[PDB]
Amino acid sequence: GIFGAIAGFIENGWEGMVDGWYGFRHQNSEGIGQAADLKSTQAAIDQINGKLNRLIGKTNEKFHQIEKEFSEVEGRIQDLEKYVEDTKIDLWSYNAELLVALENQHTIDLTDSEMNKLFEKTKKQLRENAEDMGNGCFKIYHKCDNACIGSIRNGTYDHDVYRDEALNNRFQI
Amino acid sequence: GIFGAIAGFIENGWEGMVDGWYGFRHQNSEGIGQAADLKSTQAAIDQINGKLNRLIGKTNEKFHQIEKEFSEVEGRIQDLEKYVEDTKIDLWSYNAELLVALENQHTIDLTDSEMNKLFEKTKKQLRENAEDMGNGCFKIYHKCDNACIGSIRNGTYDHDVYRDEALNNRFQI
Amino acid sequence: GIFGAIAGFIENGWEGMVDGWYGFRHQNSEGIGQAADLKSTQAAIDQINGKLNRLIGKTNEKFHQIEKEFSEVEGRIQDLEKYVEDTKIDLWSYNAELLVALENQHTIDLTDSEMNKLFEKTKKQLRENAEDMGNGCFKIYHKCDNACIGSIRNGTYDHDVYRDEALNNRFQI
Amino acid sequence: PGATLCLGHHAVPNGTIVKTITNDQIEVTNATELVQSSSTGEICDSPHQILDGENCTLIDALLGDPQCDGFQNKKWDLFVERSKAYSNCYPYDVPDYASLRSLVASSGTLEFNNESFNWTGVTQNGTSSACIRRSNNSFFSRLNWLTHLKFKYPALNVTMPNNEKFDKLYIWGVHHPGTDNDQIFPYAQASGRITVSTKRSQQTVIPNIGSRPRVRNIPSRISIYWTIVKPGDILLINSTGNLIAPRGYFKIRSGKSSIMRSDAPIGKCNSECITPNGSIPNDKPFQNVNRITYGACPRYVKQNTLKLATGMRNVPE
Amino acid sequence: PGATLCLGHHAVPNGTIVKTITNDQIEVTNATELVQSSSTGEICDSPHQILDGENCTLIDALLGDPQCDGFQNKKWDLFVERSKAYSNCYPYDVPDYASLRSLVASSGTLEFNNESFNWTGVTQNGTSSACIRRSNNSFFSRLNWLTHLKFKYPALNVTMPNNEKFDKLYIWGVHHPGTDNDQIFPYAQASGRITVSTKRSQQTVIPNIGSRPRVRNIPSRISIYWTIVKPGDILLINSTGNLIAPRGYFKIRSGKSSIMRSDAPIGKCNSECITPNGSIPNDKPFQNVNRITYGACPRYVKQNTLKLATGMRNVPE
Amino acid sequence: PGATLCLGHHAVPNGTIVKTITNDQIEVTNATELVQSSSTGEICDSPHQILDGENCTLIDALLGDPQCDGFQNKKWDLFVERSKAYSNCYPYDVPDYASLRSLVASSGTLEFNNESFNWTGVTQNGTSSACIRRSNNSFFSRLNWLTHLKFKYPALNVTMPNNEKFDKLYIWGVHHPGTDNDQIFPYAQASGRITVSTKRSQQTVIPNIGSRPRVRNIPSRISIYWTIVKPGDILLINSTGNLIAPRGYFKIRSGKSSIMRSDAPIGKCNSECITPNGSIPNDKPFQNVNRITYGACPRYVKQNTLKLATGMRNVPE
Ligand SMILES: *[C@@H]1O[C@H](CO)[C@@H](O[C@@H]2O[C@H](CO)[C@@H](O[C@@H]3O[C@H](CO)[C@@H](O)[C@H](O[C@H]4O[C@H](CO)[C@@H](O)[C@H](O)[C@@H]4O)[C@@H]3O)[C@H](O)[C@H]2NC(C)=O)[C@H](O)[C@H]1NC(C)=O
Ligand SMILES: *[C@@H]1O[C@H](CO)[C@@H](O[C@@H]2O[C@H](CO)[C@@H](O[C@@H]3O[C@H](CO)[C@@H](O)[C@H](O[C@H]4O[C@H](CO)[C@@H](O)[C@H](O)[C@@H]4O)[C@@H]3O)[C@H](O)[C@H]2NC(C)=O)[C@H](O)[C@H]1NC(C)=O
Ligand SMILES: *[C@@H]1O[C@H](CO)[C@@H](O[C@@H]2O[C@H](CO)[C@@H](O[C@@H]3O[C@H](CO)[C@@H](O)[C@H](O[C@H]4O[C@H](CO)[C@@H](O)[C@H](O)[C@@H]4O)[C@@H]3O)[C@H](O)[C@H]2NC(C)=O)[C@H](O)[C@H]1NC(C)=O
Ligand SMILES: *[C@@H]1O[C@H](CO)[C@@H](O[C@@H]2O[C@H](CO)[C@@H](O[C@@H]3O[C@H](CO)[C@@H](O)[C@H](O[C@H]4O[C@H](CO)[C@@H](O)[C@H](O)[C@@H]4O)[C@@H]3O)[C@H](O)[C@H]2NC(C)=O)[C@H](O)[C@H]1NC(C)=O
Ligand SMILES: *[C@@H]1O[C@H](CO)[C@@H](O[C@@H]2O[C@H](CO)[C@@H](O[C@@H]3O[C@H](CO)[C@@H](O)[C@H](O[C@H]4O[C@H](CO)[C@@H](O)[C@H](O)[C@@H]4O)[C@@H]3O)[C@H](O)[C@H]2NC(C)=O)[C@H](O)[C@H]1NC(C)=O
Ligand SMILES: *[C@@H]1O[C@H](CO)[C@@H](O[C@@H]2O[C@H](CO)[C@@H](O[C@@H]3O[C@H](CO)[C@@H](O)[C@H](O[C@H]4O[C@H](CO)[C@@H](O)[C@H](O)[C@@H]4O)[C@@H]3O)[C@H](O)[C@H]2NC(C)=O)[C@H](O)[C@H]1NC(C)=O
Ligand SMILES: *[C@@H]1O[C@H](CO)[C@@H](O[C@@H]2O[C@H](CO)[C@@H](O)[C@H](O)[C@H]2NC(C)=O)[C@H](O)[C@H]1NC(C)=O
Ligand SMILES: *[C@@H]1O[C@H](CO)[C@@H](O[C@@H]2O[C@H](CO)[C@@H](O)[C@H](O)[C@H]2NC(C)=O)[C@H](O)[C@H]1NC(C)=O
Ligand SMILES: *[C@@H]1O[C@H](CO)[C@@H](O[C@@H]2O[C@H](CO)[C@@H](O)[C@H](O)[C@H]2NC(C)=O)[C@H](O)[C@H]1NC(C)=O
Ligand SMILES: *[C@@H]1O[C@H](CO)[C@@H](O)[C@H](O)[C@H]1NC(C)=O
Ligand SMILES: *[C@@H]1O[C@H](CO)[C@@H](O)[C@H](O)[C@H]1NC(C)=O
Ligand SMILES: *[C@@H]1O[C@H](CO)[C@@H](O)[C@H](O)[C@H]1NC(C)=O
Ligand SMILES: *[C@@H]1O[C@H](CO)[C@@H](O)[C@H](O)[C@H]1NC(C)=O
Ligand SMILES: *[C@@H]1O[C@H](CO)[C@@H](O)[C@H](O)[C@H]1NC(C)=O
Ligand SMILES: *[C@@H]1O[C@H](CO)[C@@H](O)[C@H](O)[C@H]1NC(C)=O
Ligand SMILES: *[C@@H]1O[C@H](CO)[C@@H](O)[C@H](O)[C@H]1NC(C)=O
Ligand SMILES: *[C@@H]1O[C@H](CO)[C@@H](O)[C@H](O)[C@H]1NC(C)=O
Ligand SMILES: *[C@@H]1O[C@H](CO)[C@@H](O)[C@H](O)[C@H]1NC(C)=O
Ligand SMILES: *[C@@H]1O[C@H](CO)[C@@H](O)[C@H](O)[C@H]1NC(C)=O
Ligand SMILES: *[C@@H]1O[C@H](CO)[C@@H](O)[C@H](O)[C@H]1NC(C)=O
Ligand SMILES: *[C@@H]1O[C@H](CO)[C@@H](O)[C@H](O)[C@H]1NC(C)=O
Repeated sequence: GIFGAIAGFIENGWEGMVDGWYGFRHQNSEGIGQAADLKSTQAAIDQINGKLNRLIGKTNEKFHQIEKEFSEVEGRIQDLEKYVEDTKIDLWSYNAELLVALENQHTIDLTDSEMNKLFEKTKKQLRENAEDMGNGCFKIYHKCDNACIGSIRNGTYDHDVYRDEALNNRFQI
Repeated sequence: GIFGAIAGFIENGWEGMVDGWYGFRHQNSEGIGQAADLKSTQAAIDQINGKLNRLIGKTNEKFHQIEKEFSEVEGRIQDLEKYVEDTKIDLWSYNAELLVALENQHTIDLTDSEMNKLFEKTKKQLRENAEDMGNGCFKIYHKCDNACIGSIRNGTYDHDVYRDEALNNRFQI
Repeated sequence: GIFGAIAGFIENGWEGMVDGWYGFRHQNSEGIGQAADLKSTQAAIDQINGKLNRLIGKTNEKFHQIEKEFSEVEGRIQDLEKYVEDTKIDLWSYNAELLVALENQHTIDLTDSEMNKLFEKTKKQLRENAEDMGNGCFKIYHKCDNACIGSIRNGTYDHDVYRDEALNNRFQI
Repeated sequence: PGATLCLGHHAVPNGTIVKTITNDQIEVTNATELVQSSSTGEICDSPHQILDGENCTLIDALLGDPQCDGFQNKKWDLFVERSKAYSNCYPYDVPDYASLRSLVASSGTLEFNNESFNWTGVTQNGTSSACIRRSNNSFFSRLNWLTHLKFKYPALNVTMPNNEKFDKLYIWGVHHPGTDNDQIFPYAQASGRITVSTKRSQQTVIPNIGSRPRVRNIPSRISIYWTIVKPGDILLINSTGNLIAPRGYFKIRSGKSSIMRSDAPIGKCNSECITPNGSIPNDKPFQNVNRITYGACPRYVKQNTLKLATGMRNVPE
Repeated sequence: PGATLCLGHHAVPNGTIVKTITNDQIEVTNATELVQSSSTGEICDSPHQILDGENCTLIDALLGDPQCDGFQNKKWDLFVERSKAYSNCYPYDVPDYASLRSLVASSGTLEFNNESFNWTGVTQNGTSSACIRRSNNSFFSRLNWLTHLKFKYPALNVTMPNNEKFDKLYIWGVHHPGTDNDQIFPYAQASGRITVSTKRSQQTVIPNIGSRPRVRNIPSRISIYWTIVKPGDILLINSTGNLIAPRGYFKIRSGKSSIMRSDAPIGKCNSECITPNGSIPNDKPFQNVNRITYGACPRYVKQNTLKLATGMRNVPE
Repeated sequence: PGATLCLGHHAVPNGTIVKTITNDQIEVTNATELVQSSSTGEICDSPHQILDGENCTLIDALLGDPQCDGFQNKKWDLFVERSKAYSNCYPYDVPDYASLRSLVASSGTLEFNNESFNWTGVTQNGTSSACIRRSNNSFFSRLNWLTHLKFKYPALNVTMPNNEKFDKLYIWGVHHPGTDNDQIFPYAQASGRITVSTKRSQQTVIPNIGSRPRVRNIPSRISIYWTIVKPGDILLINSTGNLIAPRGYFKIRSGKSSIMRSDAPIGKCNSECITPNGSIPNDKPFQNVNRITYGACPRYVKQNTLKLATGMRNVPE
C-alpha cells in the first residue's frame, strides 16, 4: 500500500489471472486479451521465498535444560526456575509477534512495489504515444494490433514507428 | 522522507491548515484558497491508530515473581536472581528502543507516502491540461474557476472539457 | 530495490565515479562528461552515519555476574545457571541477526530512494524540453552546451528559454 | 491566464523531537509517551485484595505473634509488608525464611484448621514473659509449647493422617534453651531431639544448648520448620524433648497471590498495577517506576522517556 | 480508434487474514502458519536413542531395584519416565533427589564397573523381605548392605583410588533403623556413623533411630548420597555402623542426554523434536505444544497461530 | 541535434556480500563488521584495577596462606585467578566455597582490622609443619588456632559488638582432627563444639574425628565458615574445643568489583573490556570472543561475523 498501486490507483485484482501475479489486459482492433508478466511475478516470488528460507526449517537443538513442571511446593529456587522460563517465553513470544507483523507489512509493500515498477516501466516505454488514464490503464493513440501489444509486453516496442500517428491523434481538436 | 515529498519537493508545511493533514491551495480568477483532503488525511490517521492499538492498553498480568531487592549478602543464589532480572531488563529495554525507532521511521515514511499518492493522483487527473512546476504545484493552462478547482478536489474534473483550451495555451510560441 | 532505480531502470553503476555516490553523465555539442551530485550523496551518507551512531561505540558496562564455566558436576543450580546464560545468548544472537538483516534491507532501499528522488527532481526541472528514455537518461530536444548542462545540475536551468526550440524539435514529423 | 494548484501538508508551531533509525533528533507534528514514569504514591485497594501487614511480617501473622491476632484466617491477592514492622514475641529464626515466606505469600491464605494431637504424658500450652497477650504471659497462637508433666517427659510418638483432598501445611519448631538450667527445668532430661516424618520425607533436628545475644532480654531461640502433607500421606512426630508443636495445619492453595515490600499508604481507588512506589496507570506499554510490580503492568525498562511519533515530520513555514 | 493497455495484479476468491504493523486484519492472497500446534501423540524412537523407563524411575534403575534389572549398563539420548512408575524395594530417600536425577540423566549412561572393596570384619550382602528378586529376599543390585560378623562390627577404613582417566560416580547410603531392636541386631552397637571423603571433599552422616510411617510395611529408611571421584583422587569410607556401601562406580560422561516426564507411547517413526505430548514436526520456527522439548525443536511461544503472508494483498473484483 | 543527460550511481570493483530480509547474499559497495572476534591476548592493566592472583586463589589470600602475605589489605576492580594456583598451608574446605568467593570478589577489598578477643583459659597461635612462614612453623595469618592451657580447655564465651557504621565480615573455622590422638592432645577432651551467633543468626558446628586421604601429608582438615555482623549487632562465640578463631574482621563493601579465571598475561595498556582471552576493543556492539566479560563490553553472540551495509547495492559495469 505504501506505493499506491495495489488497493490504490489499481481498483482491484483480477481473479481470472491464474498464470502470474502481475500482467496486462488490452483492447484493440483484434479484441480483448490478457497476459501475465513473468519477470515481475518472479521478482516478488523470489523475495517472499527469501523470507521463507530465513524462517522455515532453521531450528536450534537443545538437550538437557531445567525442570519446568513441579509436583511439590519448594519456594525460592522453584520461583527462580519458573521465573526464568516465563521470562524466556514472553521474550520469544514478543519476537514472534513483531517478526510476523513487520514481515507482513514488508511483503504487502514489496508486492505493491513490483506492481508500481511494472506500471512505470510500461509508461516510459510508450513515450508520447499514450496517456495514463489514472487507473492503471494507458490510452494508446495509434492502431495497436496483437503483435504491437505483444511488443510492448516483450520490451521490443519501437515508439518512433508510431509517433507521428500518435501525436496527430493526441493533439487533435 | 523516503518518497521525497514531505521535507523534499514540497518545501514546507502549512501552519494555516488546521482541518486536515493534507490538502490543496489554489490561485485562479476568483482568488486564492485552501481546502483539506479528508481521504488522504484519514488514510494516514488510520495507519497511526493501527500502531497505537498494538501498543496502548495491551499489558500482561504478572503475580508472584522473584525477589529483586535484598537486605543481606548471600552470594551464589542471590547473584543468579540479580543476573536474571538484569538480563530481562536489558532485553526489554532493547525491545522498546528498537520498536520506537522502527515505528518512528515507518510513520515518517508512511505520511510522506500519503502526500506523494495525493500528488500523483492529482497529476494523472489533470492529463495534458497542466504541468508539474516541481515544488508540489501544477500550472493549469485553462480558466479554472472555483467550481473547476472544486471538481479537481472531488475527483469529478473532466479533462476533455478543457483540453483544447489547454493544449493551445501549452504549445504556444 | 523497492523504488526501482538501482539495479532496476538504471542498468548498472559507474566505477568511474569516485567523487560521489550519485551523479550525471551527458553528451552534447562540446563532448561527453560526468559530475557527482553532492546533495543526494550527502543525504544517503548522513542516513547511514545515523545508523552507525546508533550501533558503534555504544556499549553497556557489566561487572560482577554469575559463573559460566564449571569444573564440577553439581546438578540443579548449575543447570539453572547454564540455562540462564544460554537463554540470554540465544536472545541477543537473535537480536543481532534481525538487526543487521533489517538495517541492510533499509540501507539498500534508502540508497535506491536517493537515486530515484534525484531522477524525479531532474525530470520535473526539464518540463517539456526533454523525454525519459526509460534507462535513467533524458533526451533533451535543444542545443545544450556545458553551461546549460551545468545549469541543470545546479538547479538554475530556465526551461522557458529553450521551450520553443524544444517543442518544435519534439513534435516534428 | 490559467490557475495554480498546490498540493501540501500541515505543520505545527510546537513540534516535538523523536528518535528514528537514521536520526536521533527529528521533529514531528505530534507524539505520545510510551514510558510511564510517575505514580500518585498510593497503593489502590481495588481491584486486588490488599492486606496491609502494618506492624507484622507475613511470618509473624503465620506463627501467631499476639499483635497479629487480627490476621487469623485472612486471604490476600497482595500482602504488603512495612519497613517499620517488628516482632514482639519469642525470639526465633527460620532456616530458609525466604522460602517459607514465598510459599505462604503465593498460597495467599492464613486459613488454619485446628487438630487434636494426642499429647498425653506432657504439659501443653507453655508460656513466657517475652510473648504478652492481653497483659498475661502467652505464646505463638498457632504453636503449642510442650513441657514435662510431673518432672517427666516420655517418648512422644504422635500421628496425624491427611484424609482430606488438599495439602496440609504444618508449621513447627525446636526450642534452643539459653543455659543447662533451661534444658532440665522444662523437659526434665539433658538432651532433646525431634523427628518429623511422612511416607515421602523426614526432618530431624538436634536442639543446641547455649547463649545467643539477648533479643528483648531473651538469650534462647526457637527454630521454625515446615512440613507439607499430601492426601493419603501421614504426619509423624517422634520427640524426646524441646518440641514446639503445631495446633493444626494451614490450607495451602495455588493462585495469583504474592507479597511486596512497600511503605506507600493504601488509598480508596481502583488501579490494576501496583508497584512499591504506589499504583501506576497501565495504558503505556513500558514504565521506569520500579522493577517490582504486581498485576497488569507495563514492562520495566531503563529509559525514562520513549516518544512514539503520531504525526508527520514537522517542516515549519 | 487506438487501443487500451491495463496493468494489473491477481486476486483470489479465498483470501486469508494476517496482522501487520498498521492493521490487525488485512486480507492477503496466501499465507503460511508459523506456529506448530499439534503432535501425532507418539514419541518417535528415531533418530534419538529413547529409553522407556516403564515402571522404573531413573533413580530406581540406578540403585538397582529388581524390576529395573533390565536397565543395567544402558545408555540413552532421552530417558522417558512414566507417571505409573513406582518403587518396589527398600524404602528410601535422596537429599537433593532432583540433582542426582539431573546429573545421571545428563550423563546418559548407567554403565557400572564393579570394584573389590576390602570389607573384612563385617558380613556382606544383607537382604530383606521388602526387596524381592526371583521370589528370594534381595537388595539393590548396586548397593552392598553390610552387617556384623559374629555379633561384632569393627571400625571400617576402606580406600579406593581412581587411577582411571575419567570421573567415577559412587552411590552409597545410610540405614535409619525403625527401632532400637534394628540398630543392635544387624550392627551390634548403639550408634552408627559414616564418613565418605576424598582429597577435595568430605560427607559425614549420622544415622537416626526412630519410626517413619510404613511404606510397603517397612518403617525404616535408607538415605542415598553420592560422591564423584576425579583422576588422581581417592575415595575413603570410615564407618562404625549403618553403611549401605557401593559395589563399584558409575561412569559419568558429558553429552547430549536428558530426561523427560511423559505418558506418550513410543512409535516406530523418525522425528528430530520430542515433547511430552509426542514428537512434533520442526519445519515451523515456533510451536505452542509444550515448553518442555528435546532435540531440534521450534521455539515455544504463547500464541496459537501466527500467519506469515506469502502473497500480495487480496483486492477482490 | 540536442543532448543526452543520464542519472546514475557509483559502483566498486571490490564489493562485499551482506544478508538482508529477502536475500542471504547481496553485494553492496561497502560494509562494516559488527562482531568483535579477536583479542591481542593480554589483559590491559588500565583503566580497571587488576589484581593478579599469581599462585593464590582469592580464598587463600583471604585466609592468609603465607605465600599470599603480599595481598594483605589490597583492593581490586578485577581479581584474576590463574589455573597454576595452589594451596600451601593447612588443608581446608569451605561449605559454599563458591558463595564466599563471590561475596569477597564482589566486595573488592581484603581490608582487615584486627580485634582483641578475650581468649583467657586457652593457648593462642597454634602452628603446624604444613604451613611454613619464613622457614618456621606457622598458620593462616587471619586465623587464630586455639589449644589447651595446662592440659585444660574451659567453655569459651567471647563477645564482640559491631559499633561501627559498616558490616563486619568474620571468617572462622573448625579443626577436624585426623585421629583420637589429635583430639585429646591439643584440646584435652573427647568432643569439641562451636556455636557462632548474633541477634539475627546462629551457626553450630560439630567437629568430626577421622582420617581423610592426606593432602601434603596431612589427614586432618579445617572447615571454613563466615558470619556477617551488622551495626548494632554483636558476634558471640561459644566453644568447647576445636575453634579456629578470627583475629578480627574484613570490611565488606559494595561496588563494581569481581573475579575472573584467566591465564592471559597482564599488559601495560588501556582497554575498557576484559575477557579471559584478553582485552578486546569495544567499538563493535557484539563479540564472539567469550561469554565471560568485565567492563564496557560488546554483547556476546553466537555468530562469528555480521556485516552491516554502509553503501548502496553494487551493480558492476
Ligand atoms: C497527538 O497524538 C495523540 C495520540 O494519537 C492524541 O491523543 C489521543 O487523542 C484521543 C482524542 O483526543 C484520545 O481518545 C480519548 O480517550 C479517552 C480514554 O482514555 C476517552 O475518554 C475519550 O473519549 C471521548 O470521545 C468519546 C466519543 O467518541 C466519548 O465517549 C467521551 O465522552 C470522550 O469525549 C477519547 O476516546 C486518546 O486517549 C489520546 N491518546 C493518547 C495516547 O494520548 C492527540 O489528540 C494528538 N494531538 C493532536 C493535537 O492531534
Ligand atoms: C556469654 O557471654 C554473654 C555476653 O557477655 C553473656 O550474655 C550477657 O549476660 C549478662 C549477665 O546475665 C546480661 O546482663 C543483663 O542484661 C540485662 C539487659 O540489658 C540487664 O537488665 C541486667 O541487669 C541486672 O543485672 C546486673 C548485674 O548484677 C545488676 O547490677 C542490675 O541491677 C540488674 O539486676 C544484666 O546486666 C547481658 O545482657 C548478656 N548480654 C548479651 C549480649 O546477651 C552470657 O550470659 C554468657 N553466657 C553464659 C552461659 O554465661
Ligand atoms: C501458499 O504459500 C505457500 C508458501 O509459499 C506455498 O506452499 C509451498 O509450496 C511449495 C510447492 O507446492 C512446497 O514445496 C515442496 O516442499 C516439499 C517438502 O516439504 C517437497 O516434497 C516438494 O517437492 C516437489 O517438487 C520437487 C521438484 O522441484 C520434487 O523433488 C518432489 O517430487 C515434489 O513434487 C516441494 O519442494 C513448500 O513446502 C510449501 N511451503 C509451505 C510452508 O507450505 C503454497 O504453494 C502457496 N499456495 C499457492 C496457491 O500459491
Ligand atoms: C509410633 O506410632 C506409629 C503410628 O501409630 C506406629 O506405627 C504403627 O505401628 C503399628 C503397630 O506395630 C502398625 O500396625 C501394623 O500394620 C500392619 C500393616 O497395616 C498390619 O498388617 C499389622 O497387623 C498385625 O497386628 C495386629 C495388632 O495386634 C493384629 O491384630 C493383626 O492380626 C496383625 O498380626 C499391624 O496392624 C502400623 O502399621 C504402624 N503405622 C504406621 C502409619 O506406620 C509406630 O509403631 C510407633 N512407634 C513405636 C516405636 O512404637
Ligand atoms: C566503508 O564504511 C566504513 C563505515 O562508514 C568507513 O569507515 C569509517 O571511516 C571513517 C573515515 O575514514 C572513520 O573515521 C575515523 O575514526 C577514527 C577513530 O576510530 C578517527 O581517528 C578518525 O579521525 C580522522 O579525522 C579527524 C578529522 O575529522 C582527525 O581528528 C583525525 O586526525 C583523523 O584523520 C576518523 O574520525 C571511521 O572510524 C570508520 N568506521 C569504521 C566502522 O570503520 C569506510 O571509510 C568506508 N569505505 C569507503 C571506501 O568509503
Ligand atoms: C585409613 O586408611 C588410610 C588409607 O590406607 C590410612 O591412610 C594412610 O596411612 C598410612 C599409614 O599412616 C600413610 O602412609 C605414610 O605415607 C607417607 C606419605 O606418602 C609416607 O612417607 C610414610 O612412610 C613412612 O612409613 C613407612 C611405613 O612403616 C616406612 O616404611 C617409611 O620409611 C616411612 O617412615 C607412610 O607410608 C598413608 O599416606 C595414608 N594414605 C592416605 C591416602 O591418606 C589411614 O591411616 C587409615 N586410618 C586409620 C585411623 O588408621
Ligand atoms: C521508586 O522507588 C525506587 C526504589 O526505592 C526508587 O529507586 C531508588 O532511587 C534512589 C534515589 O532516591 C536511588 O538512590 C536508588 O538507587 C534507587 N533504588 C533502587 C533499589 O533501585 C525510585 O526513585 C522510585 N521511583 C519513582 C518514580 O518514584
Ligand atoms: C500438551 O500437554 C500439556 C501439558 O499437559 C497440555 O497443557 C495442559 O493443558 C490442560 C488442559 O487439558 C491445562 O489444564 C493445563 O494448564 C496445561 N498444563 C500445563 C502444565 O501447562 C497441552 O494441552 C498439550 N498440548 C497439546 C497440543 O496436545
Ligand atoms: C577464548 O577462550 C575460549 C574458552 O577457552 C575459547 O573457547 C574454547 O575453544 C576451544 C577450542 O580451542 C573449544 O574446544 C571449547 O569448546 C571452547 N571452550 C568454551 C568453554 O567455550 C575460544 O576459542 C577463545 N576465543 C578466542 C577468540 O581466542
Ligand atoms: C512476445 O512474446 C511471446 C512469448 O512470450 C511470443 O509468442 C510473441 O510472438 C512475442 N511477440 C512479439 C511481437 O515480440
Ligand atoms: C466539491 O465538494 C464540496 C464539499 O466537499 C462541495 O461543497 C462542492 O460543491 C463540490 N464541488 C464540485 C464542483 O463537485
Ligand atoms: C554550476 O556549479 C559549478 C560548481 O559546482 C560551477 O563551477 C559552474 O560554473 C556552475 N554553472 C552554472 C551554469 O550555474
Ligand atoms: C501544541 O499546542 C496545543 C495547544 O496548547 C497542545 O494542546 C498540543 O498538545 C501541543 N502539541 C504538542 C505535540 O506539543
Ligand atoms: C504499631 O506499633 C507502633 C510502635 O510500637 C504503635 O505506635 C502503633 O500503635 C502500632 N500500630 C498498629 C496498627 O498496631
Ligand atoms: C491450651 O490452650 C487453649 C486455648 O487457650 C485451651 O482451650 C486448651 O484447653 C489448652 N490445653 C490444655 C490441655 O489445657
Ligand atoms: C484456496 O483454494 C485452493 C483450492 O481448494 C486451496 O488449495 C488453497 O490452499 C486455498 N488458498 C488459501 C490461501 O486458502
Ligand atoms: C508394570 O507394573 C504393572 C502393575 O504392577 C504390571 O501390570 C506390568 O506388567 C508391569 N510392566 C512391566 C513392563 O514390567
Ligand atoms: C555378594 O553377592 C554376589 C552376587 O550375588 C556374590 O557373588 C558375592 O560372592 C557375595 N559376597 C560374598 C562375600 O559372599
Ligand atoms: C576496496 O579497495 C580499497 C583499496 O585497496 C580498500 O581500502 C577498501 O576497503 C575496499 N573496500 C571493500 C568494501 O572491500
Ligand atoms: C609460584 O609457584 C611456582 C611453582 O612452585 C614458582 O616457581 C614461582 O616462583 C611462584 N611465583 C610467585 C610469583 O610466587
Ligand atoms: C600471636 O601472634 C601475634 C603475631 O605473631 C603476636 O604478636 C601475639 O602476641 C601472639 N599472641 C600471644 C597471646 O602471644
